[PDB]
Amino acid sequence: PSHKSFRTKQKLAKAARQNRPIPQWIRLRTGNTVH
Amino acid sequence: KSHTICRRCGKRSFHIQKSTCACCGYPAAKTRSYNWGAKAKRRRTTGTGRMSYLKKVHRSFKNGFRSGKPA
Amino acid sequence: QRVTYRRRLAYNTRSNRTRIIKTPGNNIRYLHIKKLGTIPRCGDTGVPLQGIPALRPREFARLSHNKKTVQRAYGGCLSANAVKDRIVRAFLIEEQKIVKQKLKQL
Amino acid sequence: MKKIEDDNTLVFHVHLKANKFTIKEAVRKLYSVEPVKINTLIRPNGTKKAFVKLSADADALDVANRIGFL
Amino acid sequence: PRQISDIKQFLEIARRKDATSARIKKNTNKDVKFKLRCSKYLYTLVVADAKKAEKLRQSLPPDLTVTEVG
RNA sequence: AGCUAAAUAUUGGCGAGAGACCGAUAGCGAACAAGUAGAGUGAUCGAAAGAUGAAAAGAACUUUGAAAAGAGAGUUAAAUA
RNA sequence: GCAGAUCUUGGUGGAAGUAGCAUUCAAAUGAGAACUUUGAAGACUGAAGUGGGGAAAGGUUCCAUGUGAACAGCAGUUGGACAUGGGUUAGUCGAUCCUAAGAGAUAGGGAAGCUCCGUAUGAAAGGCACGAUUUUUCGUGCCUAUCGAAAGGGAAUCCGGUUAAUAUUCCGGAACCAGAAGGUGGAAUCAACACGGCAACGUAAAUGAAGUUGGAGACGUCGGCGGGAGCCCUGGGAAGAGUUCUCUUUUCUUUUUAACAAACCACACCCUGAAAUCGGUUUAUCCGGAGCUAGGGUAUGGUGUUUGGAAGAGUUCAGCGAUGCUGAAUCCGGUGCGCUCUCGACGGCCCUUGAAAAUCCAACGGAAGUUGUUUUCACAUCUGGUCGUACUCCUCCAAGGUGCCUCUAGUUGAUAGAACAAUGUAGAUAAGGGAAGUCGGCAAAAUGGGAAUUCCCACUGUCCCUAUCUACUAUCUA
RNA sequence: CAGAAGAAUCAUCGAAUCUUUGAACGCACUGCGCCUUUGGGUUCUACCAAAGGCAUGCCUGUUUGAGUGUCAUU
Ligand SMILES: [Zn+2]
Repeated sequence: PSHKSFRTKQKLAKAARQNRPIPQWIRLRTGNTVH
Repeated sequence: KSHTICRRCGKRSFHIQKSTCACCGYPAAKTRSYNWGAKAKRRRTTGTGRMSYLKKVHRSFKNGFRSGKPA
Repeated sequence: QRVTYRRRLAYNTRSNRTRIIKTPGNNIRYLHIKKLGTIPRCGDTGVPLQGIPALRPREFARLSHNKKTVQRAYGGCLSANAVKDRIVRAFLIEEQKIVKQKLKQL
Repeated sequence: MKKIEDDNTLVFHVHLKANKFTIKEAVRKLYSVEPVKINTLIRPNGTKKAFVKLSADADALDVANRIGFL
Repeated sequence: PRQISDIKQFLEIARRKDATSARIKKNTNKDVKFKLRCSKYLYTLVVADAKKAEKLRQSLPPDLTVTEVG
């Protein structure tokens, strides 16, 4: 909805930003994983 | 929606109408737990989070919880 | 043209009261008008009093004293007839008591 | 940038607990400029944004150049 | 907005330190609308006599900022 | 009315050392993002998934193709890595 | 030590490329165009939209740019996909405050116990003033939780412009509300807290403690009448675009004034009055010695008039030269059981005689009080936090004409192409007969009818006896 | 990778920091209060900010009370 608590805005933003491509240089430092 | 986010355990198991969490029993002082729920216990017991303070205590024990500064 | 409500308070109710106006830009607009004021009513009889503007409760503070009361005993609380009825009844009761006390003392 | 060069307003990323009064004090004490208006919003990512409108006595471009983000 | 018909009063309001600017409007009916901007109200004076408008114009204190047709 | 060390218990806690044990469908559900992804309104449920090479030296360059790729070429002991 | 356990897990077959899943032209872009974009044509929803908004709900899904891996019962230059960035601005709009039915902690009491009952209950259930300071150790007097409504109650904002995406929020202009202090000016008093009018009551002001009340908030439903606004209808005026051999003063389209601030503009009551020979009067007979008609007043102003705001804005035409500049017009009507919304005055039905609180006001009461005192009068000065706001969709807005048609607006998508045999479905027409069909007038046509399930009359592809047409299906192709 | 030059993504670890919550504690669950002190400002009886406080039961002591509870006071 619209009348959303501010914690929800942080909660929604973090959940969405988890779906983000893992950087190329990240792989170059041995190993980094998903999920 | 019949459940919302629980303030204590952060799971979407807080029943709005009963005003009680189905997971941890919030707002009861004690956490909901059951011996028939062995897998449920291991999902939320000590070690599933940070244990930031317990790691400090375990590290401090060897020296006898000493205080002060080195010479 | 079909016009939408300015607010987002769906399910228009008693509070949602609007007026259609034409703007200098040639647009039909909803203008929400607050409910009309209520004139004070007499305590004894209940008819609205005479000489008091019919405005809102919060608004009444802005008015001066003379604009909220009438220059008479119980002015702004009782009607003129109610005041007249109150005065004559009080005097007749007092006289009925004075003669009753006179009869008992003799 | 459009707001800065048009309406003499600077746009800041501010603290989450900052209110219009504290943003005014912080801007006044960090850039020696007097705001005449502050309007804020919360971005969908959980960050607060403040539109600080400056006095006509000051130029928002000058402050922006001084800050260095111009 | 307040419509003032008393010219002297318009002078006194102009002499008041609250008044900031005044505007002169030339209407098609040859009326001059003296719109004086104050804190709360915009005081307008419509004068039908043309020479009255000019004799009004420099009787305005020089410190006040008069403006041409808006 | 009351206290009391030791010999005793200990699937947890902080550590340690072992094994005629299992060897990736086994051994813990989980050797790896494992109570993770995912499912359910909820209590709960719950996986699959280890191996280039000594070294990334992970294929410059040319060509074809819109591109993905292909072909010559190159690296390597080996690209039947 | 496996061939099997409708074995377990993984892998892979035949079935099988099988079952299957209203647009046309030119142009642009592209490696590529049945599906993208633009223009033309043809159509579809037809104000009850495929329209435009919100609630709940989703959470970035809005916008721009790029890509065409996975999605796409097809594909794409494409998706609500992927990647990269951007986007939600409020003193006045909501929440925030109040209460509702109820819930609920506390007091207490149960219960082995997780806990249960209980909500002013046998609770010490919390205040206010007074005073030369009272044996410098305080006396006297008075009165006596919380949660639960983004639809109920409630202080206050409008217009124009602006974005790729946000607006009652931003920009320009114009207001308003609430609180806060002093100041300036005005008003009242050693006749202590203003005068006037028969009156209703009026006004720039015109102190009011304790204590005691009253009002607003604040209250069902239905019908008719009246008022206003917007919309619809329409006469001219103007502007442009038509149509026009001729006819056609003609055809089509447009013609705006916000919040707010000023002065003025009509139902209750008062005064004179005493009434039936009954008067006044509704669309609907209602009231009148509990004082009619009539005359003069008082208040309530629903509204209307004139402005201000305000033409400087907006729109439409002409031009002239960053998008500027210059012209004009933006007018006068008439209206109606019209529709939408609101207000006033009645009349019923009620019976179920029709929430609460916050909040604001007034009254009675009379404490106190030349220098002062008061002033709810006018003006200036200052401030207004926190959160929501993008986008998607139970409920809102809803044109005209005669179930259809059209304007505004929105689509042209749903995998396509080619053929049209047999089949199936659907819809029709059919010579002569007319229920002979079948257990039977089932379905059609008749209009179905008449008389007691039957009979009579009418009717028809039910039947003799089938035949023809159409679309779809079916078929093949990508 | 860039960049830096008692280094360190080092070890140990006795000093600290330690957001919002949670037994979770001013009251509620976007918020709403009260008390104390201090400070700011281009504006100072206003507004704002900061810091430190305000849960419940029980114990020991302290202070202030109440009682037609038990008494004493020539
Ligand atoms: Zn919980």
